[PDB]
Amino acid sequence: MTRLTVALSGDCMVTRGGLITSDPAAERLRDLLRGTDFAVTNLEVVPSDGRGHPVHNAVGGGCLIADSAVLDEVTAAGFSVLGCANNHAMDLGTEGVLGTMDLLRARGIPYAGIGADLTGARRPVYADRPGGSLALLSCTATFLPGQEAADPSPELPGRPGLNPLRHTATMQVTADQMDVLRTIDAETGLRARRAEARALLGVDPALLGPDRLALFGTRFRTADAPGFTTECDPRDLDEIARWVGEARLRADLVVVSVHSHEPGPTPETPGEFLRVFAHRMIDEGAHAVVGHGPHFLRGVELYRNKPIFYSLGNIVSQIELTDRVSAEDYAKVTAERPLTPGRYYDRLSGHGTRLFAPHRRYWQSLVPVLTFEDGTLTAARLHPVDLGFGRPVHRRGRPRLADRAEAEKTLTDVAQLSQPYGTAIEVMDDGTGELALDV
Amino acid sequence: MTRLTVALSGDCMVTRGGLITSDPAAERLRDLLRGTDFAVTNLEVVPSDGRGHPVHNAVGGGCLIADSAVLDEVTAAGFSVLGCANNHAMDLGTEGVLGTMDLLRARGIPYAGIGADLTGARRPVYADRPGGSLALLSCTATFLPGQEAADPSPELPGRPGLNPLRHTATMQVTADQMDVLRTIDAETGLRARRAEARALLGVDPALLGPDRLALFGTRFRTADAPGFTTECDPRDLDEIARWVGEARLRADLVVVSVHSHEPGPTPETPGEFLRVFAHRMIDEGAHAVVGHGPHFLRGVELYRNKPIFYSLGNIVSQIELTDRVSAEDYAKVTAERPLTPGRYYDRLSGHGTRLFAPHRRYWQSLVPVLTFEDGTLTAARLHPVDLGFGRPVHRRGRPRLADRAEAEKTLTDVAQLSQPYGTAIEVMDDGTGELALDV
Amino acid sequence: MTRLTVALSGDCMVTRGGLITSDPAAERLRDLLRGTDFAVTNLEVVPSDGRGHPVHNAVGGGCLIADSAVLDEVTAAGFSVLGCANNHAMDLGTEGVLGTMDLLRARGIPYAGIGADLTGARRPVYADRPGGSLALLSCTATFLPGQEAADPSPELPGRPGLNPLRHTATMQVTADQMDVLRTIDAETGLRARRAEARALLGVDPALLGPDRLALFGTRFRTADAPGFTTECDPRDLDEIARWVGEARLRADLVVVSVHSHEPGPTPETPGEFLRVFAHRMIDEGAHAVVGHGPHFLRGVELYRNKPIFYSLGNIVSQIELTDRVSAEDYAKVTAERPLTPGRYYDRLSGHGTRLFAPHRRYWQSLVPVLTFEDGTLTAARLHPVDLGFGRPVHRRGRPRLADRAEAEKTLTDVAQLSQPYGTAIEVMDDGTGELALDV
Amino acid sequence: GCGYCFG
Amino acid sequence: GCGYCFG
Amino acid sequence: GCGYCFG
Amino acid sequence: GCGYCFG
Ligand SMILES: [Ca+2]
Ligand SMILES: [Ca+2]
Ligand SMILES: [Ca+2]
Ligand SMILES: [Ca+2]
Repeated sequence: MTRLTVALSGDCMVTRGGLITSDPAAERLRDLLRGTDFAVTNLEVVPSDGRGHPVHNAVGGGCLIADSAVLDEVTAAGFSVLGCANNHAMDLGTEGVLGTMDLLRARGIPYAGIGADLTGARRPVYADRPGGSLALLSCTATFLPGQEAADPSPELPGRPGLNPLRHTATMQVTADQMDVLRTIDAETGLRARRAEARALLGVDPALLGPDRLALFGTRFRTADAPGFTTECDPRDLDEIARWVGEARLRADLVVVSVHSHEPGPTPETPGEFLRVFAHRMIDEGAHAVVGHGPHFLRGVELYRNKPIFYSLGNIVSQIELTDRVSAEDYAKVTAERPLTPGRYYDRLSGHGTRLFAPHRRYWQSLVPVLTFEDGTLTAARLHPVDLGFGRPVHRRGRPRLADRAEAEKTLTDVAQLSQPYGTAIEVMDDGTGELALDV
Repeated sequence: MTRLTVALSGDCMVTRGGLITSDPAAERLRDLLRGTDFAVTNLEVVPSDGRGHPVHNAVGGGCLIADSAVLDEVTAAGFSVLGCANNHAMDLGTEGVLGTMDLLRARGIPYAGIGADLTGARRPVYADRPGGSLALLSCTATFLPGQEAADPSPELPGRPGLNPLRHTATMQVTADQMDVLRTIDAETGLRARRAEARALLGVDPALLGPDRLALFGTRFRTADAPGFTTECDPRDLDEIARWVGEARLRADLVVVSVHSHEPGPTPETPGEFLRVFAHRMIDEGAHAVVGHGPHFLRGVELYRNKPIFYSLGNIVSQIELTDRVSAEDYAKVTAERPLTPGRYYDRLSGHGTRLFAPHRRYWQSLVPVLTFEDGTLTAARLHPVDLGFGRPVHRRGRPRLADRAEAEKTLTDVAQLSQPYGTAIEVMDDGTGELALDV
Repeated sequence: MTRLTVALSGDCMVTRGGLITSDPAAERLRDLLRGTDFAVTNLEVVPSDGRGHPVHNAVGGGCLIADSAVLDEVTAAGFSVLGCANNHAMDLGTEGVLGTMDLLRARGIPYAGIGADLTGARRPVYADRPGGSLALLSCTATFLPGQEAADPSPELPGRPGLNPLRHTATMQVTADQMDVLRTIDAETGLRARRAEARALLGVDPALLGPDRLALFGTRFRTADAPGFTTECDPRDLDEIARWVGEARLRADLVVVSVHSHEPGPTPETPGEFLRVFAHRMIDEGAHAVVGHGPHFLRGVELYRNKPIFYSLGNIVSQIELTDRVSAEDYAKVTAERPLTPGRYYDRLSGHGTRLFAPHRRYWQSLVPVLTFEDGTLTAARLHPVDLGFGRPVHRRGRPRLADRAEAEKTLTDVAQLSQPYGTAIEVMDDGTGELALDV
Repeated sequence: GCGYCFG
Repeated sequence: GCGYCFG
Repeated sequence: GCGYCFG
Repeated sequence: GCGYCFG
């Protein structure tokens, strides 16, 4: 009875107008997005009319701030529900994120993942249309500590911020490797500098057990063979799952959007904690999990007949076209004269010989279009997107439906990245495809 | 011809009124402070009328926020020039620090160490009186990364914050210890998770040389014997020194106030970088260096006939009396019922069996009173201060001149802590003292 | 692959509504402008809702201020990118220029040449459309000293203003003429009145060398034959060129709009500094240079296959219809009774016997329409515009495509003014034309 | 300020 | 704060 | 962020 | 603008 379509996409790093060019392949992407009931993207940029102050985000690759007019580019392109939790929503601080919420609400754009407090960032947003409703929840595993939103206390307000999915990494080391680490701790004098903390706290904060260790701000555990494990923060995982169970009661479809740069054993595999997280979301009743962060595609998994897109890469990539570069960002490039933004990005990438420009994986994208009937996935179309690899810097990063030859190559990539999950793909003559479903 | 007196003090963590009690020893401390030309303290609390949002400062021991009326307690007690750079000025974020500047300027209180941008935080403040002028510069080596102020760029504003003194720690390890660290890096799979960063940056960010290593967010260097070294950030050191040379041209006296929790080889010794910093300040023309942070006293050094007070501890200590505890602070204490602030601090310290309450070193203080004649130090009086060790929580932390017996014990402590620097002390019958000077 | 059209025009001095009349020739001008990808004009009027105060601009011919509704006349006529640097943008002071930026941004009108500081005035504006992007930079060589914008310092903000192209004039005089000037300086007592400046500065500010002289606020240089030379300010020239190289990296087309009233040896020739400036702009990568200021047409030059329009005159000329005349403007006309604006302009021009009304050159205009293919100029159409010479004051100044006979006369004028540059023109039956190109 | 400019 | 993340 | 700091 | 003035 109820039939709904959802378009998914990755990072929307838009800094300029004319997002949809006069290219027919770009206009057909807008037609595709505007033909769906809901079209989701990750707003990977701070739209601003001037509120807030730049934070030091060198780890994130600099500040990502744009004129608020780019929001009209996003909506006119067809995107209608925004995920906002990512490592850039806080690029203008708490005042910036409050400014973003003001800008989105005044334009009537449904959004999730940020809020004036932690609950508001965790909440789903409900997008209602004549055919039905979609609940979007948005969280991020990549952010600067402290940027997560905070709930109020009886005496103090909350803190505006993002919806966090924290996680811990543990280094598994052999018993002899652990002994050397403790020896380094004692012999360098590092242990001596915790003598004060021992008296105040009553014990050494580095001793978590005789086979567990916290040194150099890292977790070490004795194991038979060296290894590396990651685990979700239990409180974030339980709380996000809690809100998914809430959203499932109040919407036809529940989509969880999660930002995650963290790599697994290989750059193309997701962190193990992310896979546990995605499984939990569907266990709690989500109909899809859309991931992003790495700026390249990752595999697709079908779990209990619901799709997990571990990374849809970038749908818009205009980092190097930003006109708002902070002083701390400029300082990362030695210069014998004050730099303009474009020259700064040219020197930052070594005139295009490093960073994202040389590699083609950073300029292919994918827009899945999912069809649900009463919550059952009945189709998952795959539309490869081309972002213009090798074009001049002012042209690349704008999305268009890839031509047949490039779409087939992208579809092969997705199939190969999805093969470890048992995912199969049917391929159309035009280079588009769709997931093979059990339903 | 020009004769000026300066009172120095450590952390002023004031959260309640009645700072100066009706105790004659407390009234005599106010008389002492109000009898000097300048009386400096470190404002270790955010005075607030409600502007800003609490930041997660668990490392700093929680948020330190108080009614703005405490500023009238500070000035009525006799303090007249405030240092504001410390690990708590940013407890209410950028909006909070702008609110503090508003509150201080409206009350006519000279302050340094915070600003709307980096230059404003680095600037000296000039306090002018009929007998002469003092320049106060204020910086902190202890703060959460990102809390430092930022200067504007051609396109973006600055960021309000504190005046930073950053520093790096390097672990010296033997060549065989270094080999084990690299082996752990490779065998755990940690090196494999940097494969992406290798292609984007062009090289491994962990390889700083074949005898240098960045692992686990820590610096390692091959050395013949294990060790531990710290070094000032060259840019912060050159810039603060730059402003000291500026201040020396425009004031009779230049005082540098530096917040530093970082311990040396032992808890009572300052970090080596702090000692290099203090020497540089006097090399550049400062007349005194006043340190604070650890909440206990550290030694006193005479360098080129100018005093360095590596830590004057606390002059006011009312952390446990704060009425503004954030939600993230409350979460550090497991509770089967919502907690009031006082009960929260009782459970946080294990009902007084840990943290600062049991140890007497955290409740002794020192107020030096320095006399300069044409920039030459001619006297350095030492006035021990008692903060009420063992008194009920609502009474301890308010300062008074220690009685003779306790003042003598504190003076012995200062002499012993200052002995490694060759400092000698003359002792008066009342338990006060003064440094032995070469002039 | 990329094909873009740009309409160019001169001074838009609009003060009334109904800019496009019901005349078919006027409606066809709007159709022409609205059929291009970008249509540039020089906003030679302060649109205002009341912010700011009138400056004394007698040299500029009085204040030029209009209801902000005229901006809707400009955009509805087809203009879509505004150049704002000229000798009238500052007619309401710094508050007025901030009010203009507010008005333009609220209407979504891209603009360049003014800003809250010098960098913002120098920046290009990027106008994005489906077919491509154009970067507009706007500067002016004609303005009252001090009206240029200023960048901030560590302690003080910038100053809102215009993007300047300063220049110096040097009078070449014979050695005997130079001796008489020095003699006049000494014998009048003028040199005696610089005796104070000699002691304070250490030397005579009038002695720049023995063959160079600064007298009467003018530069004199000894030369074999008398002459007159002009030179761009090296800092303005290097900085504008710097921003052109930046814009070329981020847009398909870069257009530099320069306001310049300064005459060359004859009124129709541009100042030599302007020609050096225009050559530099194309050397740095600009695709066109559009000039304005003199209120009549100047020649057109092709340089490295890019067009330089030294002056497109006025596209809208309604000075005498302004309803906002300042008190200092009124004072230039002796009157035995308070004057209304229209009567003031009638008396200022001697009831139409002087100023711009009697001469036909001030009421002909030209709208070039340029076609670029991948940055290569492939067509430069010339559309003569008639501004209604000899019509009543309330009708003249509104633009329409000139009829055949008048368009041919205007095209002859452009050809003759462009002949010294080697420019040739093809002429259509309707009186429109196009430049002969080498491509 | 124009040296050797109307409207 | 990223441990073992551009743009 | 303190590496090897209360109040 | 001073013709033939500091501070
Ligand atoms: Ca990201
Ligand atoms: Ca502290
Ligand atoms: Ca003009
Ligand atoms: Ca004066």
